[PDB]
Amino acid sequence: PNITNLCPFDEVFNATRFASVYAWNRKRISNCVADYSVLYNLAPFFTFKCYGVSPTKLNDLCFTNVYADSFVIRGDEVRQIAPGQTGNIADYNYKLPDDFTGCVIAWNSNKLDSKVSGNYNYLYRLFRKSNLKPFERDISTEIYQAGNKPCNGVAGFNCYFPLRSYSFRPTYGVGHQPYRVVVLSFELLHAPATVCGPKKS
Amino acid sequence: PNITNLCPFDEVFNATRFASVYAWNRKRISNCVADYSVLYNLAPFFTFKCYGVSPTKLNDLCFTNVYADSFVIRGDEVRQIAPGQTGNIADYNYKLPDDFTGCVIAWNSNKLDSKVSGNYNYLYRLFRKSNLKPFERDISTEIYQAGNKPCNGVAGFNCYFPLRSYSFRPTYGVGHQPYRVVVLSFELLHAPATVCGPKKS
Amino acid sequence: EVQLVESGGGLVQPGRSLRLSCAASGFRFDDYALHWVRQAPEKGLEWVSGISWNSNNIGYAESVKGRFTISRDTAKKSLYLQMNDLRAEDTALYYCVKDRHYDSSGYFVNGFDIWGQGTLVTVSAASTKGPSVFPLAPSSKSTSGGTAALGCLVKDYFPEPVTVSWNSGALTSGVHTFPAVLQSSGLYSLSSVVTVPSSSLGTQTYICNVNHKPSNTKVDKRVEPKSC
Amino acid sequence: QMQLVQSGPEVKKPGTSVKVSCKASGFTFTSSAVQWVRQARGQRLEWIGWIVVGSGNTDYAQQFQERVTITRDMSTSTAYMELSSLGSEDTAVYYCAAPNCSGGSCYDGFDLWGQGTMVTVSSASTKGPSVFPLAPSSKSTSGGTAALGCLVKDYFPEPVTVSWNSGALTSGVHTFPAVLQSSGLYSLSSVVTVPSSSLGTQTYICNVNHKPSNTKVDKKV
Amino acid sequence: EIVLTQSPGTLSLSPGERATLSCRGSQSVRSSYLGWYQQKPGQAPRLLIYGASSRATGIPDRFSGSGSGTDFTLTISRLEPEDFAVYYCQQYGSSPWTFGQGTKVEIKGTVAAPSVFIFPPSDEQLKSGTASVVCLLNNFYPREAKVQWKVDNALQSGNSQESVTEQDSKDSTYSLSSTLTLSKADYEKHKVYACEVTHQGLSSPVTKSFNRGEC
Amino acid sequence: DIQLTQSPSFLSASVGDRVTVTCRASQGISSYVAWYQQKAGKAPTLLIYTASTLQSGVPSRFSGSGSGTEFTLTISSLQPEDFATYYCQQLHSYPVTFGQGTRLDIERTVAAPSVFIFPPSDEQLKSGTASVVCLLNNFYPREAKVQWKVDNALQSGNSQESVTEQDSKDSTYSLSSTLTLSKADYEKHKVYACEVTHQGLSSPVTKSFNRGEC
Ligand SMILES: *[C@@H]1O[C@H](CO)[C@@H](O[C@@H]2O[C@H](CO)[C@@H](O[C@@H]3O[C@H](CO)[C@@H](O)[C@H](O)[C@@H]3O)[C@H](O)[C@H]2NC(C)=O)[C@H](O)[C@H]1NC(C)=O
Ligand SMILES: *[C@@H]1O[C@H](CO)[C@@H](O[C@@H]2O[C@H](CO)[C@@H](O)[C@H](O)[C@H]2NC(C)=O)[C@H](O)[C@H]1NC(C)=O
Repeated sequence: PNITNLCPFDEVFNATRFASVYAWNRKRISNCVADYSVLYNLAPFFTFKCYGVSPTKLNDLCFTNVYADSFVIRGDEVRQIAPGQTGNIADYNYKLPDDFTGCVIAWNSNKLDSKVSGNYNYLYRLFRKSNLKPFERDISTEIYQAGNKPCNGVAGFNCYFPLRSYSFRPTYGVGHQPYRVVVLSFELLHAPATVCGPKKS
Repeated sequence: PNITNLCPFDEVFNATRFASVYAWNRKRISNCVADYSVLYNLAPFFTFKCYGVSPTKLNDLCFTNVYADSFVIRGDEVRQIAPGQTGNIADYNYKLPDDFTGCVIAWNSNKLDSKVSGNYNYLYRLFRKSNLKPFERDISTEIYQAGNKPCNGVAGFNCYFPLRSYSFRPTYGVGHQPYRVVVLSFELLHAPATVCGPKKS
Repeated sequence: EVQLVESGGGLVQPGRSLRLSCAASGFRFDDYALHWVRQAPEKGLEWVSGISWNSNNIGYAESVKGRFTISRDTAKKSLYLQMNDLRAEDTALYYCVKDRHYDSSGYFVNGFDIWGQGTLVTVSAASTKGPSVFPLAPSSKSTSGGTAALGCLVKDYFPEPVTVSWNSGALTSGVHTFPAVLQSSGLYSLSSVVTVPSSSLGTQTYICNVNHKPSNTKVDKRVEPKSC
Repeated sequence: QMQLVQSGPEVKKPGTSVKVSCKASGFTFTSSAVQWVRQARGQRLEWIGWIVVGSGNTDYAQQFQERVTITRDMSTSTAYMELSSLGSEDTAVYYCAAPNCSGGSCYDGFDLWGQGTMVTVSSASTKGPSVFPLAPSSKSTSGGTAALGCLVKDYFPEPVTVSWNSGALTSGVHTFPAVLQSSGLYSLSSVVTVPSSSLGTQTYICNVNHKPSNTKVDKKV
Repeated sequence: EIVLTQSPGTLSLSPGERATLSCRGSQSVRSSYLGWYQQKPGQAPRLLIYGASSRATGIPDRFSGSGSGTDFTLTISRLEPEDFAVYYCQQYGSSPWTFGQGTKVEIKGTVAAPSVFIFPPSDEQLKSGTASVVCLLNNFYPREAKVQWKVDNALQSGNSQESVTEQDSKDSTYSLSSTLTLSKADYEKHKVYACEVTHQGLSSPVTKSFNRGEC
Repeated sequence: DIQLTQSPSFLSASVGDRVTVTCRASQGISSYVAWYQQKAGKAPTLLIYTASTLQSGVPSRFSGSGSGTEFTLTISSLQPEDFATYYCQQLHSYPVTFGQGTRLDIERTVAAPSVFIFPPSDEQLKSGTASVVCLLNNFYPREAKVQWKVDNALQSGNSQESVTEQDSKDSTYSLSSTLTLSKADYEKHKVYACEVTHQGLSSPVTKSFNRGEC
């Protein structure tokens, strides 16, 4: 147990840019040892609401694989991201499943994702015909036919663009300030669980 | 054995409210005559698997003393009340001795233990030092520090509140339905023979 | 290591377009923003153009707006600045600098991190012209405290290679090489002088060497004290 | 039920600004649109703009620009319009129209319409109305019919009610719409025709009521 | 700018008849992006036709819509007393949204001779410093009338205010009040005041005249 | 756009001194400012961003502060490597513009300049132009003004001034001023002179060469 092959947890967190909430990024981590301590190396106020597992007893037990997803959302949306809660972003973008066993880390990023004129690099979906199944990716940019009459691919009355951008400015309050969220979802399969945590002495 | 005053086997089972699982109550019943028919006659009884004693021979035999307990358990975690089985509730809230000689019963309480918004009168423990001694009463509410940081009560991260509250909703599934659970632990000393059941002369 | 290489500079006659290329090494090309900044000689600095991660936020300075075009290609990691309608203001040294926050000004953290060595661009309608050497004859007015100052005056040369040495490099003490000064006629000029003892006038030889590679002209001039 | 309610009548000074509210109830407001149309008295309808509730995107007509703003609120489920640089030409009735939506489907036409808000912009102040008796006479008699009446003049707040003998006589009663005079005060007339045999027999009284000035005048004619 | 125009200025008819109302557009619009609205005075307008081809909830089949391109038509199979109102057609697809002028449908029977009355100003108004002379016309079927004011056999214009009453629900009659207002001295220095009507219902124009010397 | 101004343009300094530079804007730019240091003929490098946050690998002598429309940079201790040009950049709006720049200087004692004048050469005269050059050398205060007068009449608008960089030996300065005139215009005058006004000498030197005298 030389403790040498650490997991690449820096790329997920220490990233210059984060993917939009409507099109999030998925990365798999395997064949390494976790270093959850680094989790509290930074950020002033960073919640760790681990549902389904003991928040402080995760190092000891070994897991088959871990999945990492990340995005950027508003203030109340970090509350809306809790499993089982119903919300427009919740039922239109991510839709965490009810039987979820993983942690959710949400931290303020006003210093790193706010523009004086107003940022336009972040988009989020407004409305969809049907709700999303858990762990589903939607990147469709087609027009929306709210009514029965076809839109024929042109905007106007009863035909709206599905994606609306945010506007992050420093003058806004805490509720409208940007927040970065990363979710870790653990899994257990027939594999020999090569994601064993650190061992001491 | 003379003296035929009936034991108060209606207060514990028929009560307006039950305390939290962490703070369970113990009633010592003595100097009376048992009436086991009422227990399984009125209330619809599920999971009456008595441990070490046949339920059909409860009446004739004379016992030493009887203790009554009652609480509310999460529907999925109803199996936690069994000797030789571990779990968060068993390790932190209430555990049963391996050399257990008694009976257990549980029944659904959707009518009385379900609110439109959610029940907040039920409280449980998420973590503690280690496994507790059999038949232990814990009233500890102080915050625990997982790390070496003495947060002395308040912390965004590295400290967690030991007490956690449930939330019961009528639209829940069968597994989410809280169950009122009553466990009887008996003594076979047979020295005083004070809790004899109904016998002639 | 992070490095930026710029190419395409040189000399351009007015009315002729040009394209400047910038290549990068040592970092993710399509995750970082880049800027082009020009500098005139002894004129501080001046921003020219900037670009973003996905070609969404681009803007030009009003002074050069409508005449320059910025483009970026992540396939080969290249940044192109296409020039149009060049005028007398375009002669400068250009730096291809890299920004550290995927976007232009507005964020809390922003700063030009890595500056390239830059490339030189000259704009004029002219052509090679061999320099002319004139003698600066020492005299009584040039003698002060036993030291006499003498030199040469190089003039009328369009390109800017200049090497001036005294006695074919044997004499290098007391010589000052003033920087070139652009006249109103468009031809640059410079003067260089050397301080020598007054008693050494007429007994020690002075050799004034000039060199101009594009015009392949090398003129040596003899300068002697004036005769009265 | 699907209902739309606007604000009450507004009186403003020229050069000021007016805010008009419009709230909806009984349907999915967050998946609809609001269209604002103002109409003068007996004139052509015109369009001012429209806002989408889903994204807040707004559109305005070229004629009405630099003085019209539109906002919305989901929590109160209410839209609001703001008009600046008020003048005499802004006195009109405003309507908010929306296409109703039972569930996830919305009608292709604007179904729900508000009750309308009357906005009047003038520099005149509230003042009691004046009554002038058009009494019956021989000059008003022709073939056994005599026409008499009452004139209500010189009042700034438009709402004025005229009744004959506290509602005793209604046949042959015609009240005429008010007209704006150069003085900035309104004036209207009410006329009733009676048989020539009934003149001089029973007293004729006209009651004029002016709610903003709280004026009630019973004039004998 | 898509301008709309309604050819029929009026649609005076009788109950139980069939009415055709056509509104024309300057340029072509979307096929199914036109609407038809009905409005009565003093009330909020109500939609009649949506989608340029369909009918909204609660509207009987008597109202039908058709047309395309730059011209649309609407047909009323049977006329009813509650159908007399103002109709509007508006666009839905182009960036600007506009309305037509609006066609008023009315009821016309037979032309009748109106009753004409004239009132010189009351003593109370004379004491108030002004004088208003009122010429009133009643019971005339056609809406349009012409009244001329003559003071001392001289035409007067620019000082007359006209007020008209809507259709009467019992005999379909109209009213008309023309008031001429003047100052005390100006009214007093002249003698003869008259209102003359050349209403088409009347065979010949009739004038009502009086003199200030007998008032 | 946004205008930025630095008050002290040139600051003579020595080792171990304390130096402070102030860069101020017109409109409040919050704290989106940065400072750059450009060496002699080298690409500038970033030192501080947001006026308080050191970036990386920068010596602790550099420091900065700022609020509202004021921004001040400070160096606790000076080393020979720190002598360079300093620029301040604003980042509030998009049309970013730098300052006029500030350059530190070494410290000497005042030095008396030496003046020389060269009459136009015959070969240069044959080309059709006449140039008279007045020379300034070995003066420590670079601030100086050279005046050209012909026939005791001040001449301006036809002379050019050139100055070299500070020497690494004596750390002084040398200035060369040239007055350009055509051949035909040369002979109508009789007196040609150059005037020097500098802190080195209490009175300005008046030296002239006679065209008609060898
Ligand atoms: C993202 O990158 C930054 C910059 O490299 C990281 O910030 C610093 O990360 C270290 C992790 O070791 C934090 O702990 C420090 O470790 C050194 C190791 O010798 C120790 O000497 C220090 O006393 C300290 O414990 C350090 O606090 C942190 N800096 C700040 C200002 O918080 C950051 O951790 C990276 N994020 C990741 C890897 O998720
Ligand atoms: C196993 O991993 C340890 C991690 O601590 C490595 O550290 C070595 O520790 C020994 C103990 O004295 C040193 O002698 C070695 O020099 C350390 N390694 C290096 C590269 O410096 C080491 O890789 C492994 N430990 C041993 C004892 O081999």
